[PDB]
Amino acid sequence: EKFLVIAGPCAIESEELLLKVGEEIKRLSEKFKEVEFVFKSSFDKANRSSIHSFRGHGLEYGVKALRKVKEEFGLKITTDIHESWQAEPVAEVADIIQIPAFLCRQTDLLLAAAKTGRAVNVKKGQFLAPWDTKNVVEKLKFGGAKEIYLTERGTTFGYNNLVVDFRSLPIMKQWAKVIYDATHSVQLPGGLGDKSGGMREFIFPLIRAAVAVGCDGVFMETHPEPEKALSDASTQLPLSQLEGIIEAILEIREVASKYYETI
Amino acid sequence: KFLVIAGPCAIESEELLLKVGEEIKRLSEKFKEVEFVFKSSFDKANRSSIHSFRGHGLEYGVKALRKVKEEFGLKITTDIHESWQAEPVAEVADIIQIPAFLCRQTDLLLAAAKTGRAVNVKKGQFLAPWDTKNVVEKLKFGGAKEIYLTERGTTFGYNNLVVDFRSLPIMKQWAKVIYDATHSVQLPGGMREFIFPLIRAAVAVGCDGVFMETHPEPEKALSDASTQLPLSQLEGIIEAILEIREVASKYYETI
Amino acid sequence: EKFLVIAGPCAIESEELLLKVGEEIKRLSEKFKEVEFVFKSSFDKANRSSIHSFRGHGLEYGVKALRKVKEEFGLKITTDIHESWQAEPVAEVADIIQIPAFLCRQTDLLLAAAKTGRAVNVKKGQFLAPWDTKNVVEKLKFGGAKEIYLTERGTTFGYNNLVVDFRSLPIMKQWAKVIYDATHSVQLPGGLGDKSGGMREFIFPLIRAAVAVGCDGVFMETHPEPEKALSDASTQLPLSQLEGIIEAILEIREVASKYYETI
Amino acid sequence: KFLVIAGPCAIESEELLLKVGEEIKRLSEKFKEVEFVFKSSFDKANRSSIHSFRGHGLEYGVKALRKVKEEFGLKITTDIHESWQAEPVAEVADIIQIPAFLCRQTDLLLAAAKTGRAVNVKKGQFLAPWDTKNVVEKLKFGGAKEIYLTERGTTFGYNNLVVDFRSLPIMKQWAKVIYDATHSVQLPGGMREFIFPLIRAAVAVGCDGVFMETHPEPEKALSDASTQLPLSQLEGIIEAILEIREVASKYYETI
Ligand SMILES: O=P(O)(O)OC[C@@H](O)[C@@H](O)[C@H](O)CO
Ligand SMILES: O=P(O)(O)OC[C@@H](O)[C@@H](O)[C@H](O)CO
Ligand SMILES: O=P(O)(O)OC[C@@H](O)[C@@H](O)[C@H](O)CO
Ligand SMILES: O=P(O)(O)OC[C@@H](O)[C@@H](O)[C@H](O)CO
Ligand SMILES: [Zn+2]
Ligand SMILES: [Zn+2]
Ligand SMILES: [Zn+2]
Ligand SMILES: [Zn+2]
Repeated sequence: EKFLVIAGPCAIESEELLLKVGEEIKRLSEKFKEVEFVFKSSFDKANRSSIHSFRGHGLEYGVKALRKVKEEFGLKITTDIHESWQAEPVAEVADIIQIPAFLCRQTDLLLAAAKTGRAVNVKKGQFLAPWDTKNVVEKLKFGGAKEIYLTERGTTFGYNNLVVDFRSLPIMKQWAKVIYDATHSVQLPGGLGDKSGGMREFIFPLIRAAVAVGCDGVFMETHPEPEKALSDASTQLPLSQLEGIIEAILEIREVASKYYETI
Repeated sequence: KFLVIAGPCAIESEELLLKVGEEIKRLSEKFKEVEFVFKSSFDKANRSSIHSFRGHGLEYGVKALRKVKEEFGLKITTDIHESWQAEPVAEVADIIQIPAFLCRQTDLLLAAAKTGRAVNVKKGQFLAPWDTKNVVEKLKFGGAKEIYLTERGTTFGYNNLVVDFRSLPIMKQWAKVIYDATHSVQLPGGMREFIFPLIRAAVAVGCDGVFMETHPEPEKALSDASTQLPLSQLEGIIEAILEIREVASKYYETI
Repeated sequence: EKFLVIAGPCAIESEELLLKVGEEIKRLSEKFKEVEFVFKSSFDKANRSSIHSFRGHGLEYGVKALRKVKEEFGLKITTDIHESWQAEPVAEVADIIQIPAFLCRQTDLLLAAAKTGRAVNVKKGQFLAPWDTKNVVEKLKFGGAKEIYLTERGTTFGYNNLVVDFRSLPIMKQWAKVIYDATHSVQLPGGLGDKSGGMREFIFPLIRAAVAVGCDGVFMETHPEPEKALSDASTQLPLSQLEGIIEAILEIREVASKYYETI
Repeated sequence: KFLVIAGPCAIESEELLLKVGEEIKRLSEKFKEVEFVFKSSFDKANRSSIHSFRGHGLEYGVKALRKVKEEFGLKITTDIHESWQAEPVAEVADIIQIPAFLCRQTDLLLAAAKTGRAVNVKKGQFLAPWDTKNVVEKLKFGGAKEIYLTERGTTFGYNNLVVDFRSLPIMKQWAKVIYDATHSVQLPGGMREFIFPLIRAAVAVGCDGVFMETHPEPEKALSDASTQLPLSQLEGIIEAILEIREVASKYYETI
């Protein structure tokens, strides 16, 4: 089956940043034809730790910026919603509607996404056990979703730290396609006080583990200059490193694939 | 004075709210040293199953809560799940409750602070005690004056919550602290036998109030059946925590 | 039933330190007659994180020093063993043989302690669930122990941190008398790298919680000048604060006692 | 070369050790790029129940292990539980294994280092990856030269272990790293279905070897029956990890 790579800047800092990343993602999609690329970027960071942190330029601007990316590069789009009313307008551009991790149990939000007819990708809550995603998928199916994804992004492990329990990949695979979030799984929740931390040195090895265990895709936040990002500056992957990372997981996926268990 | 938030988890019917409201009114008259607040949700917006009980809607709920405030003169509190609900709910709710999973949703916190009402934020199971400082700041920024942080357990492995009582003194640095005695022993996706023991610990450690879900027949509750405290046991537990508090308060640490 | 207070300096830095603490503990035992005091001190810290940390002056010296405390003040004694052969010599002075937390599953050590006829106190491993102490007690009973204690000293919670799950007190009470370790439950395992850390500001509130829930005793490491201790300098309680702490828990115990559940 | 430590959990009988030893010898001849090491415990000194199988003693055990080293010429490794056992065990063991619960017992580590043999320390379920630096230092202080750190999971709530693969690159800074594929999925006080998936992750991430308990009929094993890998599946898993390693090694990070 076609491997999915969801990537893009964490936040829509501007329509310019988007076109810049989109240009590179378009180039890679032409090279890695066995991969289905989906451009990602949040029109709003509605759950920052600090009131003083960057949130975004609003739904309107964001959707417009995303529509430009899709229009200019012919790339599929995904973005997250935070309240029910946003599902309708977002669905006009987003091929995949993403549900934030803290909101994976909010029934109305899930239902709002499902009735759009668009694919839905739920970030697994840091508080959720892998077997408890079965009910999340059931809610979506009840709401009309026909294409559902569950994203692994780490689990609460003591304070300000997340651990990735790779047993979750084969467990969740029982009810939906599984995506591994390579960048948020290494972030340190509220690590820097007013903001969260992260250890970029573990992004690559954990992503190798993910494809070796077996998943249907990977999620990676990338930025031309991470150190200047308005969000996830500690975890966003340098855009120049994207191609190499993708080639690597495709290679590991291929060699490991024959051993993937039948779920 | 010491705060006691109690009531049925979900508004199964105004009828149910009135029965519980009667007992809470009685206790209110018996324990003048305690500020009672009646609680009940008009919607369980985060049930694990799509087939579980959610409620009768915001209007029916706000109505029933009004019946309790009018008939018994008890303060009110209920939780909201999306920004638009803040204004209508503030009509009856003295304290607006923020669900644990939503403790980081900026607009919900702002929408709550804007109503002018008091705001009680349930500490997310994923949150560290010191990370609540930023939650308080959001509310202050939004105009909130009466701010509460409620301890309801922290994720400890899968389908389990542990109460790190170190959180009480830490959170007290920036807000009043409430201990949720019923949800802290729940097993995500609980054991009633631990409710009382842990509530005794909370007051021995030191908090500004306790939160307890109570139902005439928990066994029949349409929500949190395994954790709701039987109505008839409420009085005894309150008397117990007041006595322990009276003695322990002498040692509560400053700031 | 008579409440137990196990206290003393973490390590036997010298026979002088022992007599100094013993003197104060003796004074308190005369005041708090409803309390059974047991003087504690390790002849060896056999599990320090660093090879460069203080261990002790040997079994011989330690036993001799402890015997002096018992002889001079008429106080019961307790100390921990690390290998089976130590149970016999230690039992000649120790009224209670303590089993280190990391060794709570070592069958021969438990058996060695039990056959001495002395009481045995097992520190619950940071890796052990409360219901799993049932088998630890079974091993001791099998080995002949007639007086058994289980000590709560925290559970692994993420890295370098311990949390106290007070649900453990009533659970363990089903099979043995329960002791709450007020000082080790707040230590930060390997927190300072070469050594562990600790937050003394939480010692008192957590001990209040312990007696409110209900236990059969408390364990507290105390030192004349904690900042100079050769071990647990971050967690050892100043000797001058001991009396006040004890009075406080006795008061909270009394008022909470009528509500203690029948196990 | 890549290390593969395998064998039956407990020395149920020299007979059993010989059957497993035969298959491991065969694989040894088939995979010359791999250094095989035969493992088995002469005593399960930390069983949860007093009524569980421990073993036939140190002498019977050391004898059987000698039979394997002599009859098949395979290197040997077994674990010790008290200092006095180091010397006698070193007579046959090429690698002395330190139990996870005992990874902080200084005298056991020193007693092991003193034998001159290689030492493999199982990382305690209570230990952080960076805390193993001090463990290595103790061994070096004791004269140890060949030092291994084995990842076997970390306490994650009650009766559960999680493998934080970030530990591999961290521990590699000061020692060779081995991934324990069978105990990492055990449920303290496990699921065989996760053994292979996680072992694939270990090699994709990068380690110096893997540890696997194998038994002709795990179902009948007197120890770790729920986690021991069936002997017949060993070859396939080894071939699989060699292939994944071959491809992934290109990306293993330096130091
Ligand atoms: O830096 P802070 O403000 O904590 O924000 C968290 C972000 O990392 C964000 O992308 C997170 O994954 C959202 O919940
Ligand atoms: O998982 P279920 O049983 O739906 O539980 C819902 C409860 O956790 C809920 O009532 C609680 O008050 C909110 O999280
Ligand atoms: O300071 P380190 O060396 O880590 O030693 C740990 C001590 O706190 C010790 O008393 C511990 O409780 C023993 O295991
Ligand atoms: O709890 P039981 O079943 O005795 O388990 C023992 C195993 O954990 C043991 O063989 C393992 O290798 C050591 O800890
Ligand atoms: Zn992001
Ligand atoms: Zn409830
Ligand atoms: Zn100590
Ligand atoms: Zn084993």
